[PDB]
Amino acid sequence: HMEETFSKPNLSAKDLALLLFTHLPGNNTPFHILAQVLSKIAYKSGKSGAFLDAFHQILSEGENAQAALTRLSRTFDAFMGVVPPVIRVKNFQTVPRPCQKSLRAVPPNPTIDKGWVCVYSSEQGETRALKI
Amino acid sequence: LSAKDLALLLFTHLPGNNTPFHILAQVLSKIAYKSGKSGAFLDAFHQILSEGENAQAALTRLSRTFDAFMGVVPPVIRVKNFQTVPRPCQKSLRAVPPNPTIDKGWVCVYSSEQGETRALKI
Amino acid sequence: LSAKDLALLLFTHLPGNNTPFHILAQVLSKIAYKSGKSGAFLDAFHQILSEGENAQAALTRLSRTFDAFMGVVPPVIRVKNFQTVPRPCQKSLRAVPPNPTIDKGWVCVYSSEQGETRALKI
Amino acid sequence: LSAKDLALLLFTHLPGNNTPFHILAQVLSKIAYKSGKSGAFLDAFHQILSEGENAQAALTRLSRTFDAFMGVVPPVIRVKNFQTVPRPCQKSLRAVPPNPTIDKGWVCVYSSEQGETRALKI
RNA sequence: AGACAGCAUAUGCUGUCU
RNA sequence: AGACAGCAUAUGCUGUCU
Ligand SMILES: [Cl-]
Ligand SMILES: [Cl-]
Ligand SMILES: [Cl-]
Ligand SMILES: [Cl-]
Ligand SMILES: [Mg+2]
Ligand SMILES: [Mg+2]
Ligand SMILES: [Mg+2]
Ligand SMILES: [Mg+2]
Ligand SMILES: [Mg+2]
Ligand SMILES: [Mg+2]
Ligand SMILES: [Mg+2]
Ligand SMILES: [Mg+2]
Ligand SMILES: [Mg+2]
Ligand SMILES: [Mg+2]
Ligand SMILES: [Mg+2]
Repeated sequence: HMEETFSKPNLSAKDLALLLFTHLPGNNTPFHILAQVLSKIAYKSGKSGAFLDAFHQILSEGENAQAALTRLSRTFDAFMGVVPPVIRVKNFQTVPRPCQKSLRAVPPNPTIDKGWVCVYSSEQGETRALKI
Repeated sequence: LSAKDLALLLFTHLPGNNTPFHILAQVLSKIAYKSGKSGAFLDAFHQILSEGENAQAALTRLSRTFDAFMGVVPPVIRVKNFQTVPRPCQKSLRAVPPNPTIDKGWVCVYSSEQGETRALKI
Repeated sequence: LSAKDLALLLFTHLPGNNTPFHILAQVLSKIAYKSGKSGAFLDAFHQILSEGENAQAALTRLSRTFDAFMGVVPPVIRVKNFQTVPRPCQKSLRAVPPNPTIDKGWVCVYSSEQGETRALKI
Repeated sequence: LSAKDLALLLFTHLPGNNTPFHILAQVLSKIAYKSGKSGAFLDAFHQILSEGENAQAALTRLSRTFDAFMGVVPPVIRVKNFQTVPRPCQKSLRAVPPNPTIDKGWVCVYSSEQGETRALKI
């Protein structure tokens, strides 16, 4: 039982994002998208455990999960310089409703560490970036 | 004045029923009573109403500035499951963070019969 | 590119509608275009975005550093009364100082039917 | 110009309401008035604005440099308690230092009904 | 839906201290 | 550069009333 008590495996990107979702208010907000985006980059970087630990450390300072994710996007080394992923959509009406008003023209050189979550591209080759 | 008598006075100033603010008023009233600052708490609450702000603003202000409350951890409240949490409180439940305090808006920690927990956040 | 088309492009980078930054975009687009410096203004804007600053920061920076704006008096715009100013701008209205300029964050001077003036500040 | 009218004039240049700068504007207007220097005070304020400085910077500068304010003790303002202090000033209350003076950025000393003091600092 | 209220985040501008 | 503060905008969450 002691092995079972103390064993803490690294989480998959999907399990990581699900844990984050439990601390966030609402559903399909820009923070939910960021949680999925960051979880994927953290995982592929081999930093799933470090990222989750850093997330909890910020929370333990009294900050909520929204403040934690934006701080991590700013400071966590696996995110520095990283470009937001491009996501194909039929059109921009397809972007989750609570995200739509956070859409902006793509700047020339968008990065996660400046608050750019993802870039949506439509079937017409148009693009918008999701900004927190 | 008792913890329960205090809480009902506050209820007369709050819109609706069993909202997060109702729970907060109950949680604060108990802590205030136990610290012996039950009188001082109510006066502070009235003082703020006089200044033109409402009850919600009074409770959040007091929860952040009232001596008795600063640093205090939200209490654990047993429920059968999270759908027996009062309905106007259910969409304000989150995972419990490591160090919740009432002065940041954490009202209480609900624990289920499975030993799972959620925190009520204003 | 016309002043009008310049402002429409800048609007694609801006959050909200009719904010003080929308007004500033329109005011700077007109001044830039009249200076014959429309191409240079748009290039300097993009160059700033490309350094990682957002569009709001780029417009205030251009207002402070783009030669064609230094010491320029904000344009006077006639309005029925200050309730007619766009809602998101009304809280940013101040008494007109002596010697307002664009480079110090003064966007425009609203002039009411009754002859009073307020200046919009970013 | 009376202390009240002077403060009213200054208020038209300030953002928000009941900020520490509104309290300073009232404090300085009274001191200038009492010393027969309201005219010179208003002129010095306008002069600084006409250099492109904003109203907040003008008031902090005048508090430091205008002769009528040098070494003046901030006025003591009696209040029920510190919840009575305007909300935008509350986070700017500090312990009263040794020898508070207007020219070192201390605006006023609030004295609670229970004999405690805190000073408002810009 | 809207109005109001409370909470949070991001950005800009300003001021003070180190 | 950081800490803190003030003001504004934008967005999101929750509650009530209609
Ligand atoms: Cl219980
Ligand atoms: Cl005063
Ligand atoms: Cl007199
Ligand atoms: Cl007197
Ligand atoms: Mg299609
Ligand atoms: Mg009620
Ligand atoms: Mg919008
Ligand atoms: Mg008006
Ligand atoms: Mg004002
Ligand atoms: Mg929260
Ligand atoms: Mg500074
Ligand atoms: Mg210093
Ligand atoms: Mg020093
Ligand atoms: Mg809402
Ligand atoms: Mg709601």
